[PDB]
Amino acid sequence: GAEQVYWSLPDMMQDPVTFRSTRQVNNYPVVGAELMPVFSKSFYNEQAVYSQQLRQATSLTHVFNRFPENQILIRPPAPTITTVSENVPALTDHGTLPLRSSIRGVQRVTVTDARRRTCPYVYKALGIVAPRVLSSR
Amino acid sequence: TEGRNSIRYSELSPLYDTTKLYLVDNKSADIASLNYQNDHSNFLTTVVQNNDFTPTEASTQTINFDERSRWGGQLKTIMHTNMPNVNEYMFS
Amino acid sequence: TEGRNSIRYSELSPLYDTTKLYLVDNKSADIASLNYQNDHSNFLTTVVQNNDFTPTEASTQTINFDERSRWGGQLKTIMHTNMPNVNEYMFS
Repeated sequence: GAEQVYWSLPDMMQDPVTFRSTRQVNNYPVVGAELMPVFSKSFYNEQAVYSQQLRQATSLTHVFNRFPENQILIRPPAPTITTVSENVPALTDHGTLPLRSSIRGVQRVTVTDARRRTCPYVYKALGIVAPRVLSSR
Repeated sequence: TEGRNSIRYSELSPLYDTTKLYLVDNKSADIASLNYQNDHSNFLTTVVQNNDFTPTEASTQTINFDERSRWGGQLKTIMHTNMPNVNEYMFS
Repeated sequence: TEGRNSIRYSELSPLYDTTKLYLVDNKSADIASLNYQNDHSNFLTTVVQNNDFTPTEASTQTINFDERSRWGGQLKTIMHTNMPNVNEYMFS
């Protein structure tokens, strides 16, 4: 499952349309969306039966494959391609949004899930904002 | 450029000349109410993020952008699929 | 008279030249937070009716009426008391 992730920043940017200005933790108007940085990768061992015949001789007496004589209850063979997940860094650009007039010294950041709860597996977060001029007043 | 670039929802504050609009499908309210017969390729979703309104009664508000100006906004998509090699759908 | 009669809260829509402000004491949030030592004759209450804010963090928003106009509004009170005939408080 590839789930989305929401960036929130409720002291610098203004609120997007149809969002209520609140300070409850699990609402926090969203400033951008991404994808969770967990990919997949294939490896092609290509043997998968000799490498299963020999693996349960030097590493595994009978802990898996408890019934090594019944044909239905035997251990399933491994595929000729194997797939393992991996974690990569993510570099993203979210475009422009209008920001407030006066910016306080301390700032909040928040990175949530699709069901509005903080993901505990985030190790590094980092942002850069570069203001420009839009229409006059 | 000033004056004619407001974005009124109906009752909140008016924005000015940049917002974002999220077309997600993982809302927990649309699963029980709107989308019941269809799948991820032909779904039906909401734009208002207000949660004072069930999506049957949120199909009435209009996010009317300002007139006397031509609008238009760019599009970014993210799709993710998983089809087998040999299957019946693509005559293989 | 037009123009200079708006009533901005901070982020809602601006009203025009008539509202009402309720000074009640029977809110269930003020009992646990603000009023803890005092009674019905000297209490301390809120005006914002938003309930996205606990009243410790709702003591910051300002309902600023429009300047370049002198404002002023009438007052209506309702009080209800129960004192005995003979008591110690009034030297009887």
